[PDB]
Amino acid sequence: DLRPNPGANKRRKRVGRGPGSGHGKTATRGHKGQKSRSGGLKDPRRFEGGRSTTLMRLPKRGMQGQVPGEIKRPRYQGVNLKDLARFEGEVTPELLVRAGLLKKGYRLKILGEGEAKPLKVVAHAFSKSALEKLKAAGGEPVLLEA
Amino acid sequence: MKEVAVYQIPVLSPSGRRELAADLPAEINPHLLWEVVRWQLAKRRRGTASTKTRGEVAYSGRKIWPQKHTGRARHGDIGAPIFVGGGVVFGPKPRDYSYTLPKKVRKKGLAMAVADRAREGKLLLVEAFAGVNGKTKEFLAWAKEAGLDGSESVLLVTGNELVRRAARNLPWVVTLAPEGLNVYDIVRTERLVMDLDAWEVFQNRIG
Amino acid sequence: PKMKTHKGAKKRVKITASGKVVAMKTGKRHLNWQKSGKEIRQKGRKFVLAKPEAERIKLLLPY
Amino acid sequence: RVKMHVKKGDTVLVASGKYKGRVGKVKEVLPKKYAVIVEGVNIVKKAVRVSPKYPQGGFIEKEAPLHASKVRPICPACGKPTRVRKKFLENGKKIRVCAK
RNA sequence: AGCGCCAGAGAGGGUGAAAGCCCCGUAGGCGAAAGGUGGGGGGAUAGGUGAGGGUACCCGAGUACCCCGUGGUUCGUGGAGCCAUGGGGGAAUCUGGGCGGACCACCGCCUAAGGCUAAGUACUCCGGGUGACCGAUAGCGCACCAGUACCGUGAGGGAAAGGUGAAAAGAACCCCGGGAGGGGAGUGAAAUAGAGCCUGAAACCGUGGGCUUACAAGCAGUCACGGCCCCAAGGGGUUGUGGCGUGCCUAUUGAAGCAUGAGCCGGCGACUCACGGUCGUGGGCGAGCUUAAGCCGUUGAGGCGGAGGCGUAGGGAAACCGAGUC
RNA sequence: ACCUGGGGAACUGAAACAUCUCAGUACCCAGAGGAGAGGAAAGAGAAAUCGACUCCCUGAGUAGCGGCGAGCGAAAGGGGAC
Repeated sequence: DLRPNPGANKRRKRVGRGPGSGHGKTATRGHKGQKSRSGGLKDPRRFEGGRSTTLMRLPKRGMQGQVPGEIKRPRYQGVNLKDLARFEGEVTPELLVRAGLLKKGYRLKILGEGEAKPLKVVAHAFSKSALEKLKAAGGEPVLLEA
Repeated sequence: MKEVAVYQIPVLSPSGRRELAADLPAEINPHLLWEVVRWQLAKRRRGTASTKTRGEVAYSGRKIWPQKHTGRARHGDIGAPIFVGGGVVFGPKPRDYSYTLPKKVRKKGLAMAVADRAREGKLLLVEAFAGVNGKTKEFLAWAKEAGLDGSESVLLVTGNELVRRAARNLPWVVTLAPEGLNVYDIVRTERLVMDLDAWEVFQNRIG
Repeated sequence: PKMKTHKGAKKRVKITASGKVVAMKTGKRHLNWQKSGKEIRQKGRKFVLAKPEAERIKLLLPY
Repeated sequence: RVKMHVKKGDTVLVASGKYKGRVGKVKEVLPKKYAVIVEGVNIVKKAVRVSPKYPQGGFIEKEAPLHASKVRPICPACGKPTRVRKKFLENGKKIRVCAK
């Protein structure tokens, strides 16, 4: 094209400001002029006052962390059929993940809004709704025995 | 969308021509192109700017003066950065400069590359190469009747190392294997010239 | 390097969806305050205005 | 090692500056300085030395070393770069397509 | 400036200034009597090579195991196992013994109390190659006869200092002078290049010249007229009166302030980078977006690589349910 | 320098401080070598599962640990090197 003028297009601005000048931000440097604004402050976020934070609010989050750790339990990834009818044929796990949602997300439970069309759709779980919804014409593939 | 290239006579058969969508003069984007160049010219940056910090220096830690009744200014070790001999404050530390420019862009960039050059008609798909056993002469001779007197810089790319040698030494030429095509060099040179084979792989890289 | 999430905050606050910080009600925590008053009743969850902007920033990774 | 250069105890041609072109015999090779000598710049000193043994000195002095890169070997013609031939036994050098 | 030429060689350095073709080299291609190294490709030893049926002989001891005291692990006494082990007690040999987070029971895993074992990994005294690395107050503490001089009983601390010229041609001889230094002479492109010698800034000390001052009171200047000195319907330099005028910085309610700092000059000298994150913004792509490490090429070519990660549904402590949920 | 073992601090952080933190870091000592260490399951952990060890990328600032403070922080599994 041309080595010359191929540069940024109205916004590189790789021009940070320098607090050491004599006009603009200066002396005190990009604002300051007091103390405890001199080489690091406590937080703020959670900390300070030396008061109580708001570590005052009680941890309701119960049933939380025993010790060996988490409990290996079956997770169920959710997917509406309004994102499902996106295609047709025979929709089942794997067929997803490899596309759309899931990705080893484990159990596939369909459900949702929209209005899926007829096409036996395998899964692990459906909604009292999700079922009836495609009950109009679809599939009841399910569980496992192995 | 304007795409007629310039096939290069093999032997007796004339000069045909090919073509390819936005893969030719379409919507060139100056910025993106640049973006790709920065990235290219940064990643290649051999970052080795070292300077010794305060503790990095080679002095003792003794406290030069008693600190309180000398009139002299208060001081630490001769390593203090206000001590001449001292260590640099925010000197440069050896650091890397690369980052991962979006592939889908890294390519769309090579697109605009080849493109532009072709839209200005400086793109040329060659084929006929009478140059053998790497001989500067033979090559120069070729280019002559090839329509390249050495006025504009020429990025030569071919899977033929022998031709490679041929121009491997001409001041007005940048010889480059086909798999090495890159927006920089493309842009860097005034005229892109490549073997049909080459143009294919570049095409394989995106059809 | 990789800010660590503030456990305690995580242990006591659930951040909804639209970006609201929600936690319990101080006061009733197993009374300890004692003998009722129909107040105990009024203890569900709540929105921490202006202090969540901070609360939130402590869970940058855990989300 | 790697100290070796062109001309040796033989006939050379300057091409320096102040003596640009002035065929002359041997230079008495340096080489730990890369100087020739030849017959070019033959500056005169104040001949006496460290000890005025035997009367004074003189003002007809001698040759000024002269940088080695400024001279060139030569034969039937001018300048001409050295080159090497096998001989089918030993080895010797011969100017570009002329020999000797 | 004019005609050429080589190029698998237009990297670089050097030559009195800016050379592909002058010198050393560069691409490319050859070389080892000798001594190291060397499964990358091959030879040879060492050693290793099956299946059923029976006794009920072996299968690592102060060990396991239990208890007291501790250590390691994300585990801080916890419901606290496992792996280690100082103290006490103290087995069994496959109907054996340990483990899968107290303890049982199921179900399953593994064979403790003997040992060795390449590679992929770490580092940089040492050799080489590169650098949007420094260029003598920098870069190593040392570009130089530096871990020196000097300092300290000692451990230890720890400097400064680089550049004549292309070439010594480095100033014969005469003169002044005890010498040193100079004046001529002479070399050189240049000597205000003459030797701790390129360039040579500032502070600071001088000589000469111009304007100006010995009745006048000042942050030293500014405004205005007038006079003197170098070019002319203008400008410079200076300044005799007149008018007006409390330094700079910092810190403060408030400083000329009799509050802090500064002798003057010249150098060195302070908002950085890495990784997370959050807004904004310039772009790619969009129900999708994107790669890590690593492999392949390159030798200042980029490819490949979907493990993984955001996002597509939220509620609820959880079970769980789901466009709902609590 | 790097490595393994035996010993092993405090300042700091917690806006005091004693648990905790810094940190098994600094340092001291022994030993190993071009590396050292580790290494062929009395393993892992839920998978009809895996199959010495080490190194990198993930997993993951997750699981958890914690005057449940400050703060600390895995492993399996998946990619690679070998």
